[PDB]
Amino acid sequence: SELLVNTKSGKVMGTRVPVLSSHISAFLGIPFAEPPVGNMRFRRPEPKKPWSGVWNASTYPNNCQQYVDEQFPGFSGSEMWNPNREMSEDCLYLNIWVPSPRPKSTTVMVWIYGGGFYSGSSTLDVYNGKYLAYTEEVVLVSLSYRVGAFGFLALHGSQEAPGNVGLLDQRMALQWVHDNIQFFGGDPKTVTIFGESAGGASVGMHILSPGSRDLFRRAILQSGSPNCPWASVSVAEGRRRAVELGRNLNCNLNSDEELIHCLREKKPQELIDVEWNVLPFDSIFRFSFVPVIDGEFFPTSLESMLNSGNFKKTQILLGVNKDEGSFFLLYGAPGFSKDSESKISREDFMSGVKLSVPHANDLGLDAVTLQYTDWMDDNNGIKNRDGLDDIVGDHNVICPLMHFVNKYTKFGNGTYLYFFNHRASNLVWPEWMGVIHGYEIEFVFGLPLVKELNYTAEEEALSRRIMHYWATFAKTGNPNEPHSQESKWPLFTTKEQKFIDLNTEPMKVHQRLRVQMCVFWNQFLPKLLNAT
Amino acid sequence: SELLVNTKSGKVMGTRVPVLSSHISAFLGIPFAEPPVGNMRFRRPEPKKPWSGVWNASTYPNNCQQYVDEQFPGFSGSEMWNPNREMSEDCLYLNIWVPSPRPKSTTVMVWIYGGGFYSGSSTLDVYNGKYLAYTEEVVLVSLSYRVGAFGFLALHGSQEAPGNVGLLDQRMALQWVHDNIQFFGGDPKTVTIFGESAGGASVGMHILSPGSRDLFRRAILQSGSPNCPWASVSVAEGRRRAVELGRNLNCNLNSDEELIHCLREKKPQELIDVEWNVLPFDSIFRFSFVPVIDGEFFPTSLESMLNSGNFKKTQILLGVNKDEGSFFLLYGAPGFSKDSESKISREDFMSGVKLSVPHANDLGLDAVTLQYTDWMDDNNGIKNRDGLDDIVGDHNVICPLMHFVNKYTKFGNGTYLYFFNHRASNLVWPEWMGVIHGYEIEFVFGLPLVKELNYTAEEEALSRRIMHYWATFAKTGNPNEPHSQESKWPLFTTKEQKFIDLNTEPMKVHQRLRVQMCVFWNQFLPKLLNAT
Ligand SMILES: *[C@@H]1O[C@H](CO)[C@@H](O[C@@H]2O[C@H](CO)[C@@H](O[C@@H]3O[C@H](CO)[C@@H](O)[C@H](O[C@H]4O[C@H](CO)[C@@H](O)[C@H](O)[C@@H]4O[C@H]4O[C@H](CO)[C@@H](O)[C@H](O)[C@@H]4O)[C@@H]3O)[C@H](O)[C@H]2NC(C)=O)[C@H](O)[C@H]1NC(C)=O
Ligand SMILES: *[C@@H]1O[C@H](CO)[C@@H](O[C@@H]2O[C@H](CO)[C@@H](O[C@@H]3O[C@H](CO)[C@@H](O)[C@H](O[C@H]4O[C@H](CO)[C@@H](O)[C@H](O)[C@@H]4O[C@H]4O[C@H](CO)[C@@H](O)[C@H](O)[C@@H]4O)[C@@H]3O)[C@H](O)[C@H]2NC(C)=O)[C@H](O)[C@H]1NC(C)=O
Ligand SMILES: *[C@@H]1O[C@H](CO[C@@H]2O[C@@H](C)[C@@H](O)[C@@H](O)[C@@H]2O)[C@@H](O)[C@H](O)[C@H]1NC(C)=O
Ligand SMILES: *[C@@H]1O[C@H](CO[C@@H]2O[C@@H](C)[C@@H](O)[C@@H](O)[C@@H]2O)[C@@H](O)[C@H](O)[C@H]1NC(C)=O
Ligand SMILES: CN(C)c1ccc2nc3ccc(N(C)C)cc3[s+]c2c1
Ligand SMILES: CN(C)c1ccc2nc3ccc(N(C)C)cc3[s+]c2c1
Ligand SMILES: *[C@@H]1O[C@H](CO)[C@@H](O)[C@H](O)[C@H]1NC(C)=O
Ligand SMILES: *[C@@H]1O[C@H](CO)[C@@H](O)[C@H](O)[C@H]1NC(C)=O
Repeated sequence: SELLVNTKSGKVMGTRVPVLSSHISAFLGIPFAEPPVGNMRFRRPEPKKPWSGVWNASTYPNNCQQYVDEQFPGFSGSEMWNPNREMSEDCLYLNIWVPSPRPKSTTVMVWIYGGGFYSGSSTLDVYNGKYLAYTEEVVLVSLSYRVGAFGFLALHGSQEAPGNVGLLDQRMALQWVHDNIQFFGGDPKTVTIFGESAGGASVGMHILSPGSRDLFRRAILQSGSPNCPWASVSVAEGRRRAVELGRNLNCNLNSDEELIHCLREKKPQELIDVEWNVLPFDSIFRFSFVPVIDGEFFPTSLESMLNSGNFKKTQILLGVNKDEGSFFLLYGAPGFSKDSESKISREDFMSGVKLSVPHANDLGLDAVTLQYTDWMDDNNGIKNRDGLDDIVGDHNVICPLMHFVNKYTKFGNGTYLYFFNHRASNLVWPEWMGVIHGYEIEFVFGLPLVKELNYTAEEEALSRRIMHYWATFAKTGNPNEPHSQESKWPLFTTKEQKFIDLNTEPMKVHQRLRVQMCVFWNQFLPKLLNAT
Repeated sequence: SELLVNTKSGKVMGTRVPVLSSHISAFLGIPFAEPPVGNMRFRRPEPKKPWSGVWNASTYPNNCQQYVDEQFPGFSGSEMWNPNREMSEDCLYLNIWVPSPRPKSTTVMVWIYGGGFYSGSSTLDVYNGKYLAYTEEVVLVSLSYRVGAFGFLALHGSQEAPGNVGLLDQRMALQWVHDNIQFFGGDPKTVTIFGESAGGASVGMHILSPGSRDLFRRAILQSGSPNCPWASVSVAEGRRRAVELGRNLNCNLNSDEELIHCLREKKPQELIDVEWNVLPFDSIFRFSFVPVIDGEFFPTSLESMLNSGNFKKTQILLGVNKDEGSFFLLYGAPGFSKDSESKISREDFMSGVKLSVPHANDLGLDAVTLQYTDWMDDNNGIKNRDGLDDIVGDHNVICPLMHFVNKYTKFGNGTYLYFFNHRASNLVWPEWMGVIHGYEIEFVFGLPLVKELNYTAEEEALSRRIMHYWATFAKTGNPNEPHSQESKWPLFTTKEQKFIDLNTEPMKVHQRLRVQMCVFWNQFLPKLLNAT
């Protein structure tokens, strides 16, 4: 039977699922680790103990414990990112979508979800890998990993809560794929990791981390890169926050053993209820428990690794969206609302700048303000609104990724860069939010192919282009098909720095994605803050 | 006889001069002070001792001792600014152009020449006041004043070389006008001072200085304002340079008396030969001996006076040219030449920035560079060239004048602002130099009316518009004639900040002349350098 597969861990039984009036195999909720429960909370994951008999892999697994957004109850734009399954600490599972008939040795793609390291699920509608598996004839894997304190509490020097264990979850899932995907028709030699937001940052972190480098061939990073300021913290910072969490729960702080014991006795929701209280600044686009720069997962600082060329050298494909900042301004910045144009006053602009750049001294704030203010028309609410959007997106996503790109490309074996700037015809969010952080994903997973979802024909076409790029790149290291009459997506070179717009218009090629602003964020401002 | 005039100092005999095939009276080389010679070098000027008999005022007076530009021997563009008469320490004279027949009580305009406080002459072709006197029916006066060490050596606390004596020359000439111009048909109640470059800065300095305020009604400032960074120095800086001059001439430095005695024994040319050696920085658009902020001529710092409203409250008319920087880059900055396009490399750009902003620390240089570099195309020589031009003009002229304007306008009785951006059809300088510092003057003095000088008809018309503006403003406080079908040159208000282009195209009105760049120069950069 096509739905029965013997892996080194035991037999698994999947399910036949429909897709675009055809069918493929699906194996949902396969365990790649022991459940990290009780005295294993905060610890590194252990490999799943093999099982006899058949694992029922016909339903999605539980989602990991996490914050649940209830800002807009019942609003699809908001709810589409929340857990659709029940939450559990027992959550280290992966899902596999296999074509039918089963292939022998084909290209593998492994999805790492986003959610700012505090949230995320392998099981969301928007990450249903059947469309991609079916259309591009690839084995699509989506892994899971612990988020929040559960995955990233970091008391360095201790083995009970070392930090980064969420990233170790990810790696173990990749180990399992390396070891077992051949039984699903996957080719372990040709595995591509891809992710968005924290998943994109995670992808870049597996490129950097020596322990992870050998378990994949290529990488795709979507609106995330390992050097993003929200994506990691020093071990001293991990320590401060870990203790501050403990302090918020009236824990005994006299030692690491006593603090961890206290944090382990708690019900998960008691940790989630105060998670956000530990941030050291009044900020946006910052999350409480993120990867620590521990000297283990990362031999040295991210920046020195990028300079030295200390990272996996292969092909990468990556890019960003037109309006990466808007989501975070809506939630955290005064002046912004879901149901208004959100024209921003003088006062709310200054507030939003402080919030966007929490380490910036008075002078740093003047510098940002000077960069993003139209002085001809400096009290226009639309320009103020759009300026903050750009500030947040440039600082947190675009300019960090552009630094990564310029650094990686000096040593890598091929880079392809995109700017996704199509606003979906069916987008539930207001127009001022633009091309939103996260909303390229639905195109990458083929949702525009499903006709009851209400996308345009031009949008179906765009999704097909994108899926084919992604797949063809996973397979060959180049998103272009050798013959196509369609114009070539050019390589990104240090010298010419070419990228493409991804939208419904015929492909236009550009150069130097946001150089001026990114010179400010990457070179000038840091140096400004260092001199003060 | 129309050419004989009794003044409180004695009778003077002028000359009938031709002008646009008509004639008017001219009184050239009238003394307003004692010759500041011998033991009076560096001292405040004394009033001219009255004389019996007739003063022959039929020829131009000597020019004051000064540096002579010989960068381009015989080049009219260069030579037009050098002394056309013999140089002498005996140089405190003024010239008067009177209409014919003599008026009874008409509007007076008093020209204060530029030259960076190190040079200048009342007697240059380009400042021939006959065209203006004749066309607008005004009494036109041009004064003179000591430049260089001779006029601005500043050993504060001593009375032999107090500093600012050049400005006292200017004031005494204005005293003389106040006292005696009625005899020439001038109205002392309606005297307008106007000047360019250091003359414009001088005009603004007489607005600020209590001792000068009562001697004029209105003011025009052309490409100069009192707060320009090149226009003044602290008393400690005046002292350092004075001593450094002395040191360059092997003078005894044991005291002020001994140093001054040494400097007084020298032939003037020995002081001029080393004048430039005393600048404390490798710089451009900086001059050795300029007005000191002495607490006497200026009761307090320029900035606090502007804030408090401590200045004469009246009408002002002022503005700047499109390309104020080019002249100085040609002379001082590597890469720039008279006979090339002067496309500027990476290296020469960085050099020019250092030269343009001599007090700027490393970070200050990055900040300027970030502001003026097109990062899309950052190795284009034309953009590099044009960027430096803008840097120099914005920093030294436009942005200082815009600060003055915004500050003055809060307390003043009417401001009118212009941007002169017409390049003369007959300009001898190369095209890359643009609309050059100083080249609006010929329009203000009516040279486009003289047909053998080779200006266009459109240029004659522009000169007539400008002369009429200048005169009509001198007369009424408003450059607009009440009835004219021609569009009104609007008032500059704090709120709307309107100005006009001055060129051959039909008048267009604009707002906020270079806000963005001037926010950088006036607010951000200073604050940056203060925090470091
Ligand atoms: C593709 O396009 C189509 C057509 O353009 C989209 O159709 C939209 O879908 C909505 C429903 O999703 C539909 O409008 C509904 O009509 C029903 C009957 O006429 C209404 O009963 C219903 O209202 C309920 O939901 C609202 C909350 O969202 C409430 O405001 C309202 O009070 C109703 O809520 C009730 O719910 C509880 C529990 O069931 C009940 O006990 C109470 O009575 C309570 O009041 C909807 O208005 C329209 O046809 C379309 N509307 C819009 C705005 O587009 C289709 O959805 C698209 N496909 C996709 C996938 O998006
Ligand atoms: C208005 O427009 C008109 C017409 O368009 C302008 O006319 C220009 O004027 C110049 C002269 O100014 C004239 O060209 C001259 O022609 C003479 C005879 O043909 C030449 O002898 C003369 O050359 C001398 O000057 C040059 C230096 O500038 C030298 O390169 C050259 O070697 C000559 O120099 C000599 O000088 C010494 C001393 O006298 C002598 O002993 C030596 O022999 C020595 O060699 C000129 O070329 C042209 O008609 C026009 N040229 C240009 C470039 O425009 C008119 O000038 C305009 N009016 C105004 C006010 O600008
Ligand atoms: C495999 O499981 C299918 C659905 O499983 C459902 O969820 C799991 C967690 C259990 O609670 C189960 O009882 C639920 O039905 C079944 O429909 C299917 O019959 C199962 N097949 C086999 C061979 O075990
Ligand atoms: C007035 O002066 C005219 C020109 O003066 C000339 O320059 C002065 C400095 C003397 O050097 C003089 O000798 C020169 O001629 C004379 O042409 C004119 O005749 C003089 N007129 C009177 C009435 O004195
Ligand atoms: C409860 N608190 C303090 C916070 C603070 C910041 C936040 N930022 C977000 C950013 C994006 C997002 N998406 C669903 C895209 C959801 C959230 S939820 C959220 C909740
Ligand atoms: C001899 N040295 C050291 C210098 C230094 C700087 C200078 N700057 C100028 C600027 C403008 C100008 N004009 C005639 C407009 C002439 C000069 S001359 C000059 C001479
Ligand atoms: C990638 O590597 C191969 C050989 O290792 C080389 O020949 C090829 O040109 C490289 N391509 C790029 C874009 O670096
Ligand atoms: C100038 O002052 C007069 C009275 O002193 C006043 O009425 C007039 O409106 C003022 N104009 C401006 C532009 O300030």
